[PDB]
Amino acid sequence: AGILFEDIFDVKDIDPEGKKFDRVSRLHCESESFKMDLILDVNIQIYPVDLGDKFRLVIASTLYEDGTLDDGEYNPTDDRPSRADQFEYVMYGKVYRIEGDETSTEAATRLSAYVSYGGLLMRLQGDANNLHGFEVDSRVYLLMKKLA
Amino acid sequence: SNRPVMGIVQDTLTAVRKFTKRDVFLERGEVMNLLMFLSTWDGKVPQPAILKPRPLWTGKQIFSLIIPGHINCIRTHSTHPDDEDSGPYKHISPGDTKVVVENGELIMGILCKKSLGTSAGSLVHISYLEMGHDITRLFYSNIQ
Amino acid sequence: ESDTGLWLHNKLGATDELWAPPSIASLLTAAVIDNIRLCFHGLSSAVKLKLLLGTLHLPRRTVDEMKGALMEIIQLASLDSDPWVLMVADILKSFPDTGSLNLELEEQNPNVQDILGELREKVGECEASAMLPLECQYLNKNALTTLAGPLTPPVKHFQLKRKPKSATLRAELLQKSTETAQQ
Amino acid sequence: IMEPSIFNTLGSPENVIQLLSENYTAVAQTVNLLAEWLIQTGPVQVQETVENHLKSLLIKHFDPRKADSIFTEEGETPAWLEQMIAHTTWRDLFYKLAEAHPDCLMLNFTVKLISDAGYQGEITSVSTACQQLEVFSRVLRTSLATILDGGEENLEKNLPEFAKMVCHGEHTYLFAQAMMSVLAQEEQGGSAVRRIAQEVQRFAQEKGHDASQITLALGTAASYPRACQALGAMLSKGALNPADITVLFKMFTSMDPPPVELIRVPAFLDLFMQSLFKPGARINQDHKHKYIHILAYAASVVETWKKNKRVSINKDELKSTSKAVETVHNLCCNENSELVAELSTLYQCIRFPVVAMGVLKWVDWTVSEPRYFQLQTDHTPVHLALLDEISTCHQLLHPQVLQLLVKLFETEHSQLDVMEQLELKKTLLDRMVHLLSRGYVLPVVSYIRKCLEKLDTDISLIRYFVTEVLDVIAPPYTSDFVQLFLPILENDSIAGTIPVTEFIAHCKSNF
Amino acid sequence: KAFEKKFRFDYTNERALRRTLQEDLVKDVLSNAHIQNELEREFERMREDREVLRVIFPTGDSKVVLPCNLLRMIWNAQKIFHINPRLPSDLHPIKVV
Repeated sequence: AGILFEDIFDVKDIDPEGKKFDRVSRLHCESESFKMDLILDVNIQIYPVDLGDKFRLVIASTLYEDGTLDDGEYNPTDDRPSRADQFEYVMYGKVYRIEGDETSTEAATRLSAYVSYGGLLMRLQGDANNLHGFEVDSRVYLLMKKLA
Repeated sequence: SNRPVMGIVQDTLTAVRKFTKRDVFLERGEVMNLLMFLSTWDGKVPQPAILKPRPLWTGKQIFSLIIPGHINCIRTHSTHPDDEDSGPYKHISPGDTKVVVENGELIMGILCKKSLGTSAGSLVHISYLEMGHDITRLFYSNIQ
Repeated sequence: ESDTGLWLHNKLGATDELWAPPSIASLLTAAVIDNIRLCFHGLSSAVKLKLLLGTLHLPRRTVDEMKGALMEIIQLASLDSDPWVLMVADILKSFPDTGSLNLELEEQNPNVQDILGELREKVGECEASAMLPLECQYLNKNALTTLAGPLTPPVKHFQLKRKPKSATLRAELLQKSTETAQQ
Repeated sequence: IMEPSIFNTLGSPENVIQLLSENYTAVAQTVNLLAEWLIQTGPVQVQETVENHLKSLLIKHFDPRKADSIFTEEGETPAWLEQMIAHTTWRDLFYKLAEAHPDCLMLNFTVKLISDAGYQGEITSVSTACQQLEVFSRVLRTSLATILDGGEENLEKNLPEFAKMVCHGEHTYLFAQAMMSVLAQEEQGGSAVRRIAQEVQRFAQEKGHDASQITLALGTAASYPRACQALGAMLSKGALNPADITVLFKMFTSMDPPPVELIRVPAFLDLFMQSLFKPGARINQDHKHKYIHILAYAASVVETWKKNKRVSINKDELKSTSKAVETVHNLCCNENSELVAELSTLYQCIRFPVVAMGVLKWVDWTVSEPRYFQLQTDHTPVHLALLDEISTCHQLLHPQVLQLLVKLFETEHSQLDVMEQLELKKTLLDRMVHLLSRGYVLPVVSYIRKCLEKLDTDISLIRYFVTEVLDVIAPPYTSDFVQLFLPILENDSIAGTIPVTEFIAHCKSNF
Repeated sequence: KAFEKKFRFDYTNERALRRTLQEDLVKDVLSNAHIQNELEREFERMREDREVLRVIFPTGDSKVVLPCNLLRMIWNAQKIFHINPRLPSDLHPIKVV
């Protein structure tokens, strides 16, 4: 169904180094289902994220449920449904670097997925299997909804 | 000195530094207005950086549209800390001070004289080296 | 906790590090440790060690009012099979009571008795010749002498024919200090 | 081959020709022949290079694979491995072979037997010791005995190999903070081992290791909820929050003394050192009075610990140390010059020990700041004369004085002129020779020996050092001191350039 | 040590070489004595180049002015052909030589 990653995340940090940008705050979030660290840069100015918020993060290559690929072009008048309908913060970008703890002769078990959303960066570290769908130079959609 | 003799200057340079900041978010109509000052535009509006709640594009997307083809660059912004490249967040900049252009797309970084001026290895230099001279002429005009 | 065993197997099952994270305190709430009552034996040695070592970080007031559950958890650890877990359990058997640990091993691990024994006279033979605690650096002469005995003076490696040049400049800063203070 | 040759009473025909190749022919005959021939050619090195040739070929074997399924090993492998471990290169090799494939029943089962069979000091046991209880306790006994007889200098050498073993996990740390605490609680030499314990705790503090939760419960300081809860936030956060200082102030002042060792923790007093003696620390009047009271209380009172009762208190020396700390606080925070005018009382405060490391840290945060020597104009800066007085009055700070002073000596001040750079180095050497007269002999000369024989520092500074030393000292001399000093003058890069005759006359008599 | 570690191809570690190459290329590299000899000869040639460079630049500055920017060219080749750095490659080292 085009979903590369799904988790429920809790955030306990808001710009630990300091307020670098007025409209964007870095989000050091921690998963609650698996062992997974998320660094995220969101537009607080339109989607305010407070400390200790519960939000369901989904990474999907296509917003469309049927799985047909997206052309990377804006089409607001689209008639098909999307996974963006149920979630209240959707943002699109590409992944520019995958890193891991691989040695010369052992596989990476702790992968890192650096994903950029028009300059809004997101790093996603953690186990390799849940990150195994991410591949470099692939467009993905960051889907988020705030839980209670 | 095997470096470009001409580069982005004054108003355009300050405004492109203010433009490529991570906090710059453009409304739809503003994106429409800016997109048509591109002579090399393919006519396909890019997917917004933020889809919901409101469609917002970033200045990095628009400058990725300006940058021609698939030139690749890494440049260091003037306000870049030296110790950033040693500790964590080295390749995810908290200050957005590491400029990297991949496949002719500004995936991150804020642009200044070090990446658009006369210095060797800048974006205009590699654009000239990899894409002839007319493409770089269009690059200059589109930036301005 | 979707499933408690699997959730702790992800959080504390990292074989790379046997450290305990600073976020362990939010993980170790009463609602979490209460659920570990049913499923604790099936858990691995590393997660058991990291969980028991996480008891230290919790403060006194959040532990002593609910000491019974911790007493049961360490009792369940007293029947374990990993000797590291067994010995720390016999050491941590009096942690949630008041924090005054057992601080002695005379009931488990018979081989460490000779470890204690062989050092027990060697420490006496080299009492003050080994080293002096860092706390006594700050303490006054009467307090150091009462605490750990009088100081060991330097060995006279050599005699001296005349005083070094520091004496003259120290006298010069004293006389300068007094004139500038009076002026 | 040796085995695949005549399998039956012939047995393949091709293998019978293979038998002619090795058997008891050249493969065996010439082995003894060339073993005596390479010996006769020159030679004990022959058997060593032979063993090296075997050892290189040994490493290819797949030991962790085949050894797991047996599960028995015929009773600790008596046929071949038990005689093997008595060999030096083999027993050393086994440690290397274990590191390739950890987490195996066979390897961790076998290593428990060799540790007590002659390999008491298990070298390169950073990770292997952590897995096994017996080996860890044995090497801990060796480590504690080695540090106990090593004296003072070996602490620098004993720290990295020993304390790094507890970095893999905390379970290897609290146990490594248990038995020696029992040794420390006894009156028979209980100070030195608690000293190395606090040293390990401080290394833990500078390696990010969490030692703030275990050392408080280990010194039975957990008997009171308020004291433990107060100190926990201070050591975990790493700052002087006012609430914990206020409760401690109103607690210890009452007639109910806490254990004295909890307020004497070196990490806590070093935290006070950093918080207070910094020039840029601004505190209000009341909290400053409470801070100086806590330091004075932590450095004045004599207490008799009878494990259930204690009746002892001193107030006057607390007041005197409070005055000294307060006055030095005023000098440190005011910063303005009138600095020279304040030495009338500052040396009086130097006589107190608790102030000595305070001004030492203040000097460290002053001189390490660049351009300070460029801004200074005196032949000898006042701060270094303060360290001279610190060296004179006390001797416990001498390792710390030397560490700061060599930190200054190795420093390059590029902004300064080259000749003033040399005169600054000569000033630091003047502090070296001053400290040499105050009993700190062997570490300083060891630093000089390292700086000359190994490093490529300027030879003029070494020459100035030797000239000042020879002109300040007189015989008699100890054999270790002449053993250390004599190779300096024998280097011949110094001797031909200028006491020397007296020293060479006396040294030959000495040895 | 660093130059040898970063520039000498090792054909003796089957595991890591199988990690970075397709299995047929692994078999071809391991079986051939000729290929291994050519790779070692290339390494010795670049060692000679290294000592020549050390002669030319006694000051240890590696910054030189040369026509073709090889690092950016390799990056362009990676990006154009959608090279996956995680997967093993299909490139024969002797083809590179």
